[PDB]
Amino acid sequence: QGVDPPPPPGPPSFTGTKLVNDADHPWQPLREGDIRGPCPGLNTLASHGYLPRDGVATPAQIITATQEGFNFENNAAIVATYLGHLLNGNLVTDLLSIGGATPKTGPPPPPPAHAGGLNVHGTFEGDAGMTRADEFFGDNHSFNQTLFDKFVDFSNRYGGGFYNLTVAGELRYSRIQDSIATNPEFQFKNVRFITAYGETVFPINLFVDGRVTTDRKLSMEDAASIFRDMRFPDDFHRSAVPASNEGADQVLAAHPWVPGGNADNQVNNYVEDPDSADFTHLCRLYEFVVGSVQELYPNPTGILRRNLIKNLHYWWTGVNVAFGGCDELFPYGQL
Ligand SMILES: *[C@@H]1O[C@H](CO)[C@@H](O[C@@H]2O[C@H](CO)[C@@H](O[C@@H]3O[C@H](CO[C@H]4O[C@H](CO[C@H]5O[C@H](CO)[C@@H](O)[C@H](O)[C@@H]5O)[C@@H](O)[C@H](O[C@H]5O[C@H](CO)[C@@H](O)[C@H](O)[C@@H]5O)[C@@H]4O)[C@@H](O)[C@H](O[C@H]4O[C@H](CO)[C@@H](O)[C@H](O)[C@@H]4O)[C@@H]3O)[C@H](O)[C@H]2NC(C)=O)[C@H](O)[C@H]1NC(C)=O
Ligand SMILES: *[C@@H]1O[C@H](CO)[C@@H](O[C@@H]2O[C@H](CO)[C@@H](O[C@@H]3O[C@H](CO[C@H]4O[C@H](CO)[C@@H](O)[C@H](O)[C@@H]4O)[C@@H](O)[C@H](O[C@H]4O[C@H](CO)[C@@H](O)[C@H](O)[C@@H]4O)[C@@H]3O)[C@H](O)[C@H]2NC(C)=O)[C@H](O)[C@H]1NC(C)=O
Ligand code: HEM
Ligand SMILES: CCCCCCCCCCCCCC
Ligand SMILES: [Mg+2]
Repeated sequence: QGVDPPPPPGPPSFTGTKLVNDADHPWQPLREGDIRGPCPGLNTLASHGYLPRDGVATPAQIITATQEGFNFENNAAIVATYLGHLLNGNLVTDLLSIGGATPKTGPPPPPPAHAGGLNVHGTFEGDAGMTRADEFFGDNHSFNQTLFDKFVDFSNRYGGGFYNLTVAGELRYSRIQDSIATNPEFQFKNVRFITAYGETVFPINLFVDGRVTTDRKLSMEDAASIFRDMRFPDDFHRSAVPASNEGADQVLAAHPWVPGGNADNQVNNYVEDPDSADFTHLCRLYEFVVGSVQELYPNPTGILRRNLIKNLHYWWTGVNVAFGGCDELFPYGQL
């Protein structure tokens, strides 16, 4: 049993704006067994049928869906998708849950690997999210109205009632402070440190209608529609160019910050980690993740070994471009 995993799709042929909330991709409510998780992007694509509506998909489906639905840039899609798949997907069946555990991903892999989906805390998903609560408080996937209220507040205080790059700079810092003060297990290093800055500009670059060319800013009605209800705005047109994390540099600049966490199970006790990846040391992220994959798969032998080798190579093709050159690692050798 098992699947032979194809290489990732390339960029879409057509890269302009278009109506994505169309007749063939209607919003529909969740059925029994349907899965949703911490990503509002993937959630919206599933609830409109760009992904399978049950929220379980192949890497290739996820990549084509983020491109068709949102014009997410090809390399960015590769980096995110195979990261999620290596850590949280089933490499043998080639299926990833965008939320929690489900029989739909197929017969479970050998522990410590889990294939328990994007909900799994610790190596990918982490703390100081915009509309999701830290895992320490008991739920890392659900929309949180109190946190959305803070999104609205900061938009009112810094963005004239809209979400824009200024708001993102301020909100990111403030959420870090919230977690320092209230979460003794707060971690903000490695994958999370990098992903946390990119996530704060995705709403600007990808959730703002593509026909808006100037003074791009997101309304709270549209924010609520996507973040809470998993629904495209009416007549939503995607970005007119492939995009991802443009502006993330500026968000960090507004309140410079260093990877680390609360030490010794205590609040207000943030200690820097000088070994973590950061924005001038991106290849460390690659090495760390390959490390984590070795911990999940200490001695694979069969179809599982084959599919690990392929998925690792696929990921590297994206990482190499995105991080400006990394030496490929071969922890399971060549095919
Ligand atoms: C996200 O969204 C938010 C919200 O919309 C958005 O915020 C806007 O940000 C821009 C900046 O990018 C703001 O525009 C700038 O505002 C600067 C501050 O203006 C104040 O001070 C001015 C300077 O006063 C001089 O003169 C007085 C004498 O009167 C003197 O005492 C002072 O010492 C000083 O020397 C002042 O003119 C201005 O007041 C005018 O405007 C207000 C309306 O806002 C009006 O009520 C007043 O009566 C008066 O007409 C104000 O109090 C300002 O310095 C800056 O100007 C520079 O650029 C212009 C060119 O655009 C040049 O002409 C000039 O030489 C300056 O170099 C500019 O106007 C804007 O106001 C924000 N809007 C809000 C609501 O906050 C973010 O940008 C968004 N983020 C992203 C990434 O898009
Ligand atoms: C949606 O998301 C929000 C935000 O994450 C959740 O609300 C948080 O819930 C946690 C857990 O109950 C709260 O944590 C506690 O906060 C105390 C500080 O509170 C004051 O200061 C903050 C920050 O300025 C204010 O927002 C707040 O109103 C108070 O004025 C801490 O002192 C507590 O620490 C104690 O427990 C920890 C853990 O055991 C120990 O390590 C400490 O030493 C100490 O004994 C604690 O951390 C947090 O304040 C809440 N925030 C907000 C904004 O309400 C919601 O629960 C969530 N909703 C759902 C349904 O999930
Ligand atoms: C390409 C595959 C994708 C994967 C695997 C993925 C995965 C994730 C994960 C795991 C999180 C949670 C992060 C955390 O708490 O640390 C997340 C959050 C997020 N994703 Fe995605 N994502 C993908 C694509 C997209 C796309 C295309 C968009 C935008 C259109 C998007 C927008 C977001 C936003 C805004 C958040 C933050 C939600 C919040 O903090 O409240 N993602 N994603
Ligand atoms: C947050 C939703 C998508 C996940 C982002 C994962 C990307 C990891 C690194 C991105 C590259 C940053 C510098 C080019
Ligand atoms: Mg989170």
